[PDB]
Amino acid sequence: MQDAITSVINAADVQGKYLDANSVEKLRGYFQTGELRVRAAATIAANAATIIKEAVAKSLLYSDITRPGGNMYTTRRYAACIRDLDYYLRYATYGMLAGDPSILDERVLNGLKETYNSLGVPIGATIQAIQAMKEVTGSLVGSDAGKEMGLYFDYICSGLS
Amino acid sequence: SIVTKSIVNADAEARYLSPGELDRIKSFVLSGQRRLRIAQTLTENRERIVKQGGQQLFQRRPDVVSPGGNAYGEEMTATCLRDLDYYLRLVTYGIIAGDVTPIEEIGLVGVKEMYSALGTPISGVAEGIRCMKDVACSLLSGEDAAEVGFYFDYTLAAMQ
Amino acid sequence: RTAYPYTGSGYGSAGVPYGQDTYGYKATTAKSITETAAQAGVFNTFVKLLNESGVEKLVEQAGPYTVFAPTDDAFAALLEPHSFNKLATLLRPENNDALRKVLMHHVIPGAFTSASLMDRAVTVKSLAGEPISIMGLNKLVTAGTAKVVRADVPCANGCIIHAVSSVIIPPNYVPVPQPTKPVFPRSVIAEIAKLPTPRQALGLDP
Amino acid sequence: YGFSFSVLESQVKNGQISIKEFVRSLGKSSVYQKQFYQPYVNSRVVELAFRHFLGRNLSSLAEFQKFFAILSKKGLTGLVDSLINSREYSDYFNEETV
Amino acid sequence: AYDMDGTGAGSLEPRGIKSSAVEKDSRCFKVTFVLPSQSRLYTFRELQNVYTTKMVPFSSWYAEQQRIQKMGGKILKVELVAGGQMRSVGNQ
Amino acid sequence: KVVDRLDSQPSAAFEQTKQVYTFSRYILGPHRAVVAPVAMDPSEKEVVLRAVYRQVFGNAYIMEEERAELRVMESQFLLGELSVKELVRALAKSSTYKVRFFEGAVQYRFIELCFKHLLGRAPDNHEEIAVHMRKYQQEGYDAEIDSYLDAGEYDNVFGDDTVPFLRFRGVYTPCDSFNRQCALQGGWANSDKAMGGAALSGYNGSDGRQMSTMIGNYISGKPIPYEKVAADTPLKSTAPNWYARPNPALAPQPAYVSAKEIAELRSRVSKLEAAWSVAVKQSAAAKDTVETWRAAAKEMAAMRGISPMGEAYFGGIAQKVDNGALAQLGNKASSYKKYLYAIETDEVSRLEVDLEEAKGQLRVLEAAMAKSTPMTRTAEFKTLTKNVAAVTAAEKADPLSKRPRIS
Amino acid sequence: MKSVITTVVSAADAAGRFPSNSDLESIQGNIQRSAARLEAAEKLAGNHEAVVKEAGDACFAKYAYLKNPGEAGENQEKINKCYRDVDHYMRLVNYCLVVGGTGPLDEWGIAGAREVYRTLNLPTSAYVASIAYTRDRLCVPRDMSAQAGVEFSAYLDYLINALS
Amino acid sequence: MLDAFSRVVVNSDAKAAYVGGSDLQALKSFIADGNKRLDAVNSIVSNASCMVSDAVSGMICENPGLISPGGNCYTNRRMAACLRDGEIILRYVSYALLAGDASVLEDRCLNGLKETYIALGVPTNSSIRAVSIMKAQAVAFITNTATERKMSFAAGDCTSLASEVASYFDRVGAAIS
Ligand SMILES: *[C@H](C)[C@H]1/C(=C/C2=NC(=C\c3[nH]c(C[C@H]4NC(=O)C(C=C)=C4C)c(C)c3CCC(=O)O)/C(CCC(=O)O)=C2C)NC(=O)[C@@H]1C
Ligand SMILES: *[C@H](C)[C@H]1/C(=C/C2=NC(=C\c3[nH]c(C[C@H]4NC(=O)C(C=C)=C4C)c(C)c3CCC(=O)O)/C(CCC(=O)O)=C2C)NC(=O)[C@@H]1C
Ligand SMILES: *[C@H](C)[C@H]1/C(=C/C2=NC(=C\c3[nH]c(C[C@H]4NC(=O)C(C=C)=C4C)c(C)c3CCC(=O)O)/C(CCC(=O)O)=C2C)NC(=O)[C@@H]1C
Ligand SMILES: *[C@H](C)[C@H]1/C(=C/C2=NC(=C\c3[nH]c(C[C@H]4NC(=O)C(C=C)=C4C)c(C)c3CCC(=O)O)/C(CCC(=O)O)=C2C)NC(=O)[C@@H]1C
Ligand SMILES: C=CC1=C(C)[C@@H](Cc2[nH]c(/C=C3N=C(/C=C4\NC(=O)[C@H](C)[C@H]4CC)C(C)=C\3CCC(=O)O)c(CCC(=O)O)c2C)NC1=O
Ligand SMILES: C=CC1=C(C)[C@@H](Cc2[nH]c(/C=C3N=C(/C=C4\NC(=O)[C@H](C)[C@H]4CC)C(C)=C\3CCC(=O)O)c(CCC(=O)O)c2C)NC1=O
Ligand SMILES: C=CC1=C(C)[C@@H](Cc2[nH]c(/C=C3N=C(/C=C4\NC(=O)[C@H](C)[C@H]4CC)C(C)=C\3CCC(=O)O)c(CCC(=O)O)c2C)NC1=O
Ligand SMILES: CCC1=C(C)/C(=C/C2=NC(=C\c3[nH]c(/C=C4\NC(=O)[C@H](C)[C@H]4CC)c(C)c3CCC(=O)O)/C(CCC(=O)O)=C2C)NC1=O
Ligand SMILES: CCC1=C(C)/C(=C/C2=NC(=C\c3[nH]c(/C=C4\NC(=O)[C@H](C)[C@H]4CC)c(C)c3CCC(=O)O)/C(CCC(=O)O)=C2C)NC1=O
Ligand SMILES: CCC1=C(C)/C(=C/C2=NC(=C\c3[nH]c(/C=C4\NC(=O)[C@H](C)[C@H]4CC)c(C)c3CCC(=O)O)/C(CCC(=O)O)=C2C)NC1=O
Ligand SMILES: CCC1=C(C)/C(=C/C2=NC(=C\c3[nH]c(/C=C4\NC(=O)[C@H](C)[C@H]4CC)c(C)c3CCC(=O)O)/C(CCC(=O)O)=C2C)NC1=O
Repeated sequence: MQDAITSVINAADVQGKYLDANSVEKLRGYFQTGELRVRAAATIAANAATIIKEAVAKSLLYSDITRPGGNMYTTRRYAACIRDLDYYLRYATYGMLAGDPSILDERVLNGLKETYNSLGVPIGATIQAIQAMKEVTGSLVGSDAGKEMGLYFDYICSGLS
Repeated sequence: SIVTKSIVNADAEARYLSPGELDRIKSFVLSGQRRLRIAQTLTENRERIVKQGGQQLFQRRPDVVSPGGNAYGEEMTATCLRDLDYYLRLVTYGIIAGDVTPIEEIGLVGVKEMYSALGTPISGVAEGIRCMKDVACSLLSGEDAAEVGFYFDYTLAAMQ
Repeated sequence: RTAYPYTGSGYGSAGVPYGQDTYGYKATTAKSITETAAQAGVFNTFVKLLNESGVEKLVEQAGPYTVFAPTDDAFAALLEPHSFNKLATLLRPENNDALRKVLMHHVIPGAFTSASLMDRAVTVKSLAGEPISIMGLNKLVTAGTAKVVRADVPCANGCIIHAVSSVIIPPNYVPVPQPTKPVFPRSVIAEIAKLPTPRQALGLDP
Repeated sequence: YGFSFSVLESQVKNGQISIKEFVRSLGKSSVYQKQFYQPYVNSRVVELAFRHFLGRNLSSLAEFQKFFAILSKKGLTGLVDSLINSREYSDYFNEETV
Repeated sequence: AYDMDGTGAGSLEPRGIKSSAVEKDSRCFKVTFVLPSQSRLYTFRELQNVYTTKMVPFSSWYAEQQRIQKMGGKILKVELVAGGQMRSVGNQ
Repeated sequence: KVVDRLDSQPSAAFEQTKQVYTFSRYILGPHRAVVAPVAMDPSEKEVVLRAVYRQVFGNAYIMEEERAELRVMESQFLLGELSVKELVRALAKSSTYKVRFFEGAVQYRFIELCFKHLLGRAPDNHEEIAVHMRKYQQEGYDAEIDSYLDAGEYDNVFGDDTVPFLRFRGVYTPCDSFNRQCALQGGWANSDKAMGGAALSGYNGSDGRQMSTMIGNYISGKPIPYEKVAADTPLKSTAPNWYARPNPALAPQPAYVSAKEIAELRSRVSKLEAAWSVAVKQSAAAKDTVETWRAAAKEMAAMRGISPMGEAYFGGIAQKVDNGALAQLGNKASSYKKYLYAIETDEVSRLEVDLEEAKGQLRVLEAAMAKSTPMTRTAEFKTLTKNVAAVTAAEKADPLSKRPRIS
Repeated sequence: MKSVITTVVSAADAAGRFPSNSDLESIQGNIQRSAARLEAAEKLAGNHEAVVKEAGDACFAKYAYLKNPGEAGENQEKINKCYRDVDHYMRLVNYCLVVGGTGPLDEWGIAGAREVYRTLNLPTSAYVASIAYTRDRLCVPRDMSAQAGVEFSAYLDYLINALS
Repeated sequence: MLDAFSRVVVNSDAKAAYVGGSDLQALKSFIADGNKRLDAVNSIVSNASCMVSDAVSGMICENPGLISPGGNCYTNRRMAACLRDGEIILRYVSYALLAGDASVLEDRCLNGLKETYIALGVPTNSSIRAVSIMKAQAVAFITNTATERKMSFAAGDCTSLASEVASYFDRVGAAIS
């Protein structure tokens, strides 16, 4: 659980040296985007339910995962999805603010693909839901902010694959 | 034994052994010469301690050997004395270990489940061990009879 | 930046997650003894002899064992003119009795990896009951007359499997005799005549 | 008081045992029973167990007698293992959440 | 003390999990399992990881293994990491 | 000048052993000189005779029942009128040296056997053999050995007093002259009836051909491969029995090598080799965090020195002094002993142990992939999804041949 | 003669080294065993005539074919040269019990003897039948002491091993 | 070579007698002072390389002609070889004192030595003196009367072993005379 400042301090500390010009050079780069990330995390908090409603209706709302037998069939199973998609849109918001994807694999990625295989959750439909959820998130926060929030979505999709 | 559970006691408490624990491991090993003599007496007296043990057991509990009793006939009576040979053996372990830890996890833990599941009256086997105790303590002096009898009555307590 | 980095998170971290993969306590992936050997495709007579002889229940157990399972070329190498004397009699279907000890001499209580045998000579008895000397010198390990082929195979219960080149026979193992004829003395007067009388023992007679 | 369970902070910080394991071993510790077991009655020990290993009070009368008889027969090591091994622990806290 | 005092059916403490663990047992397993909660959709509590691998003692593995299946869990692998086998004395 | 003079110059006046033989592998094992005394007990004449039969016959079974032509050449030596040089010349002219190492031997196998038997070394270069080839073919074998032991080599390094031995001479004039040495004198077990294969080609172990290996190494400049110089090897016999942290003794070759085990091991020894070259540039200055303040904490601490024992009384207590060379710098017993514990605790040495440990595991795993077509494989690993493809269609490396049909 | 002292200052001469602490420590064992191996040196010397008589006719007891004509032990001048030869071998055992090595045996009884007994057609199995009679006549508390008998019956089957 | 035990056996082999109790009282006195003989060889080889430099440089300050130009200890090659043959001889006396018999000294070291030094141009009478300095140091170290190093000993007598090593040093002196 490290942000961009924590990761910069760790690497500069792990060699026992002070924060030289290169370490502060990245820190200044993070502070420049500090204004963009909060407004990105602002609108995502507002439209959390709307984004997840848009992703599932655009990716896996009508294809066979929903029909009996597929999976989301039962209401407990459908309700687990939007609960499950809420974490991806939420933890991706944390990575967008912290500027470092360490929180994702610390709290989301580890034991995740090993868990879906246990339950039998389709990893293929899961990533496309997150990809569609990444597509709507670029709608709200804009282009570059969508590039930032989108940079952690595919990090989840990559490791979850 | 006293050595293994004085360790696992101080093991759980994240500490070493106190003088109270190490002056007794010390006191127990100097006691070890006298313990082997006591267990050596019961070792080759099992012929009398068991056979006279089942002597008083049948005179005090003729139901268990009478027709309908659990130890009825030539067969069950042989096994009727076999268990007494077991428990007499475990008392020799407890005397040398200086504790009922050998008797605890052998012949005591879950003993009521076995004898209830075998149809044997558990109170009857408790009477058998008491009859062995009077024979055992009659074979030793007063200083020893406070030990050899001491392990039997623990087995009597846990067996009811 | 140091090469042997480490695990953890937060400050004082090297950029590598805990446990190198974010798992502190990793679930194992090995199988047990007899089907780690079943997957190897070389211990075929070994796993089959275990299943028939009933020894395979023993090396099912969770105790840390160090099996010295011989590859079937070792079993195929049992056609010595010498070793066929002391081992062919086990092929008979009633002599499962000795087959369990001879197989039980290959199980060693403890997890002795080859790296743990750096120029060390330590003995131990098997689960058969008789001592065996494991010797590791000059990067070549030995278990009796083993001359181990493959170094180690990690198994389920912290157990190790070494591939040996031959079959270790226990030290005080005598081969079972072949099934014979119960012979009886034809006469009775050829045996009273075979016993020395008391008058013979004192030299009173020839 | 400068107390220390270095072995338990070991086996939980590495993930060798759960928080539930670390909590159960804390309950069967001797610094616990000197604190919340020795000065009290088996009656009062049962209620003080629920505040600690369940985060709530006893609910009914039969929930007392089930858990008093367990403590009545197995003491502290039998009671805390019967709370940590219940379903109500697992529904709220399984292996990771204090 | 131990869990086999004589309790069975028709006894005063309620019929429950009875483990064959000795006095202060020192055997413990290394288990691995997933256990979906099956109760979050009417309680709406926060979510916790259900795939765990941990060392449970021999004194309470049976209760835990009996309970992991109570709530539909699946046990992927268990081992006896610490302790002996067929050991009369010494499990303490 | 660490070594003043080699072994080929004689030992001058002031040493009992030559300077190269002190710190080589001469002193460890049984390849020493057993030089004859002036007058000696017939037991001590048997000691110098048994070393001659070990050396000039090369652990051959001399079959003491016969000793047919031997006992005339023995009795010239037991009188004393035959030198040890003249005994070892006369043994190399007999029939039982000819029927072992000449009647079945190639003239490469014979010259390389006379270098091991008569001299100590191996043949160094090519034209060193080409002298002894042309000297045999024009003068014969009896005038070969007479022209072989009476050059400038034997009379300096053994004289006429000592028997020959394997000359671990330290300075080797090609570097392969140590490699062909240990490949010829093959350990304490192997004899030259075995090494040349004269028994297995023999008709009932008799009158077989003494064929030779290493003929490709004397023609072209090509080193001996390392398995013949490390496994069946006299360095195992004169082994120091150290704790050598890269262990030089090669592991026995494993059955069932897999390509999946090698292809991660080659990536691991490229990982350590690229990380060693980074960490060795930062050594000894920037890895020492206490080094930067040594210029100041060495002049801050040069105040109120105490000449006898006793002062720094500090308000009236004892608190004395140590005044040695060590504790005037404040160091302890844990301050010079920190050099002995620099295998685990170091960083540059942490890489170079596992570099040579895993390259030594690589060089016996890769060399065990000289067996291809009928070899039964196995899968000791859990058959994971990691797999390199078989994409070997077109040219990927293509070593630069700029003269493709240049004519 | 190969002894304790002569084998430890020959190897020290072979290295070009002073007598070190390993060389002195080997000769400390020469002082410890000499209380036993000289008690068998004076017990054998005092009774060498009855031992060589009782072992001489044990040679001809097992091998009674030697008194046939054409053989080695045919007439009385050759049997008298036989009992001298067992007396030489019992003299060298008393010689090599005093020295402490096999020095008197390896120089005066062993070396070249495998060529002499082939040349004069002497049966070496009849020598080792007479020595092994003395090895099994040895009563360990009666003939000598216990460790003197171990020192005496270690040197006789050195002579049995090198002959056959 | 022989020792103190294999001397009396080959003396008894010339008369073909068994080694009985008339001869065994002289050998059981050899193992009686076996501890003093090991305490005497240890006192010499512990001070061995400083005994020869005491003696070779003690020869130079008594006769300064050896380090004159064209002498025989003038060159560093000749001075270092003179220390070499000083400690060869002191090694070979300490074999003979260890064996208690001179039959390792007279045939491995002394045999052919006088004929060697005439062939090398080594002056003989100065090498008598370098041996005779070591004869004073061998009887001083064995009797523990060295004036600047006393070694630890259990107290008693060594005038036999000091005389025994002094008989071995003028065997070297009589050989190269
Ligand atoms: C066949 C090429 C031979 C031949 C074979 C026969 N053997 C018969 C009986 C027999 N063979 C053995 C030895 C074998 N059985 C073993 O268990 C083991 C190893 C321990 C070996 C090597 C035994 C012990 C017996 C039984 C002895 C007896 O009862 O006499 C046999 C007769 C029985 C049958 O045919 O089933 C035959 C024909 N005999 C031949 O003439 C050819 C050359
Ligand atoms: C030193 C900077 C190395 C190192 C060297 C060691 N070399 C050892 C033996 C040895 N070295 C050579 C090389 C050299 N000698 C030659 O004669 C020639 C060419 C004609 C060359 C270039 C040779 C051939 C040998 C073997 C000779 C012998 O040992 O007798 C050595 C001793 C190992 C041992 O005694 O077992 C060492 C330690 N070691 C180092 O760590 C640095 C890198
Ligand atoms: C009698 C039990 C033997 C036996 C003895 C014969 N030995 C004959 C000759 C002989 N033996 C030796 C070896 C012996 N002499 C020594 O001086 C020493 C030790 C220093 C030993 C061990 C020698 C050297 C000789 C030849 C000269 C000699 O006669 O002494 C011998 C005469 C054979 C002949 O003249 O053809 C006999 C009969 N032979 C037997 O029957 C049993 C085995
Ligand atoms: C020093 C106290 C002498 C002296 C000695 C010199 N000796 C020179 C060469 C040399 N020395 C010996 C003696 C030594 N070597 C042995 O092997 C043994 C006995 C086992 C002994 C006593 C020998 C044999 C040789 C010749 C062989 C060699 O080179 O070592 C020598 C060098 C002469 C030169 O370089 O021209 C010297 C100076 N000379 C003295 O003045 C005092 C008396
Ligand atoms: C060099 C070594 C050495 C010896 C072996 C004896 C040698 C020796 N002891 C006996 C003689 C004897 N030796 C024994 C002793 C025994 N008889 C047995 O059957 C038992 C095995 C054993 C009892 C322990 C007895 C009882 C006699 C007298 C009768 C006999 O010859 O057997 C004889 C036969 C002539 C005689 O009676 O003296 C000889 C040569 N002395 C020695 O100096
Ligand atoms: C011109 C120079 C010159 C010398 C250097 C001395 C050399 C010298 N020293 C000793 C005599 C001796 N020399 C030594 C040798 C040594 N003492 C030790 O303790 C060390 C081990 C070793 C020196 C490193 C010993 C032990 C004695 C016997 C007396 C003694 O020192 O206690 C003797 C013979 C007896 C005597 O003369 O008193 C001589 C000639 N004399 C000289 O004229
Ligand atoms: C391996 C190496 C090795 C040794 C070095 C010797 C060590 C040694 N020296 C003596 C023992 C002795 N050493 C001496 C000798 C002397 N005392 C003097 O005062 C004189 C100066 C000097 C005479 C040369 C004497 C007199 C004794 C005691 C008498 C005796 O033991 O016989 C003893 C017997 C006493 C004891 O138990 O310590 C031993 C073991 N032995 C060994 O095994
Ligand atoms: C914070 C990191 C984190 C994640 C991501 C997580 C996931 C997780 N998803 C679960 C179930 C589930 N997840 C799904 C999801 C899906 N079905 C589909 O078809 C889609 C592809 C997908 C929605 C995108 C379903 C249907 C279940 C219920 C499975 C069942 O009842 O068997 C469960 C079982 C228990 C429960 O839901 O109460 C866990 C623990 N836990 C975590 O700690
Ligand atoms: C070391 C601890 C230990 C004990 C005690 C033990 C008991 C034990 N008692 C048994 C049987 C038995 N035990 C009895 C005993 C009795 N009948 C009476 O009347 C008396 C009251 C009483 C004996 C004093 C009888 C009759 C049987 C046979 C029951 C049957 O055949 O159904 C059996 C089944 C047969 C056997 O395997 O022996 C066991 C295992 N095992 C143990 O390991
Ligand atoms: C009772 C048996 C037992 C042992 C031995 C044990 C070890 C153990 N050592 C640990 C860490 C550690 N251990 C070390 C040790 C070392 N660093 C070095 O350079 C040295 C070579 C070595 C000291 C000798 C370090 C530095 C950590 C912290 C690692 C980290 O923060 O990533 C951890 C992680 C959790 C924690 O410490 O709280 C455990 C569980 N647990 C046990 O139950
Ligand atoms: C509901 C499904 C289910 C089963 C079946 C189950 C079995 C189970 N059997 C156990 C032990 C045991 N089981 C046995 C059984 C036997 N010994 C024999 O010789 C016979 C072949 C066999 C009786 C048929 C024994 C002796 C132990 C104790 C082992 C020990 O103390 O090491 C244990 C260890 C803990 C304990 O008993 O408290 C468990 C968890 N758990 C479950 O949840």
